[PDB]
Amino acid sequence: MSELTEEQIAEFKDAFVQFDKEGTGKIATRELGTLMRTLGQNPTEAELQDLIAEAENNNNGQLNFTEFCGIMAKQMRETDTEEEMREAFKIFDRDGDGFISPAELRFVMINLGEKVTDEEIDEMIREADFDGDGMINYEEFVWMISQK
Ligand SMILES: [Ca+2]
Ligand SMILES: [Ca+2]
Repeated sequence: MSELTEEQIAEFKDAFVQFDKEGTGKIATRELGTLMRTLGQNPTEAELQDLIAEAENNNNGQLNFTEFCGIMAKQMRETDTEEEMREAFKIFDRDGDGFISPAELRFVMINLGEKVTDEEIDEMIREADFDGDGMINYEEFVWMISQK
């Protein structure tokens, strides 16, 4: 609840209880990675053991919803931001040439679940297509989603 909305808050909140349900809102750090994953951020084996032994050095071994909520919050940046971004851009491209052509953009955004019309497609492309290419570049695409 550092600076979240409420929906996400209700999320790890619901995940937290469903893991405890014993009259003590404190889950074992050894099972912390599970929640952060169920949330959106996937922790690495290494970072897990460090924060785990960490709590065991004072918090006995289990963590409270406060410290956790504080953690999921700080985890909203360990994704290297652009790293996860480039990952998605690649998904639409399909090839990985650095630019998503109409066929690549529509085919992926439509196959996932968004039934977009060609007209809307030409709109997004043209707006970000600064290089004036028949394709969107990571820079152009990322820009578009950074507002729209
Ligand atoms: Ca491509
Ligand atoms: Ca372009």
